[PDB]
Amino acid sequence: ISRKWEKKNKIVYPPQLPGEPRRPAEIYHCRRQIKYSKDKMWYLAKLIRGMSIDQALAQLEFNDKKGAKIIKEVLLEAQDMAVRDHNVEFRSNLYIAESTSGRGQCLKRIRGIMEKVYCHYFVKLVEGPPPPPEPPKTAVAHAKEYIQQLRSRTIVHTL
Amino acid sequence: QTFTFPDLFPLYSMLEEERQQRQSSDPRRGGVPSWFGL
Repeated sequence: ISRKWEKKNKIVYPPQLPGEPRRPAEIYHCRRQIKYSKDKMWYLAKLIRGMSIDQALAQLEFNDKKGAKIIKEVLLEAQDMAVRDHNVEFRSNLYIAESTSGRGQCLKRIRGIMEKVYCHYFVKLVEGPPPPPEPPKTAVAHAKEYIQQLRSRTIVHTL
Repeated sequence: QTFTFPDLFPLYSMLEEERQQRQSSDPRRGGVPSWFGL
């Protein structure tokens, strides 16, 4: 049992200078011991990994999976504590920076040992618009990289 | 004669006096501590 994710919300950064970019808010939340497999909840966690909070909530409210409701609840709680506890003025101005699942303390039952599986859902929200996805590299990027590779070659094994 | 079973079974001051002195968080303050007079 390690509970670092909870402790990650107690970091007090020093106050900033006027000539310094505004540090975006960072919120960490998790739910422990969810009666669900980490393998199944990995899909739901991956689905929402760069979405805005509103998009993620929309996606999860229409997933048929059991873990969708649980992740939705965790996200709503995170949004509430963001606006209230962590000084995030806009509910909309959040995005899922991190969304993973770990394994919990699973139980063992006798049938023939079978495992009652539990898991943790971890999320980190950051203040601001979701970062735009990386554009697919063009032919110009490919050609530039190839020419650089050609230019970087040396006369091997000599003076 | 007749019998019916009878109906048997028919420090906090400061806690309670501070219980009416919540002065709950004002929504319009937005997290700023209310202690300061500024």
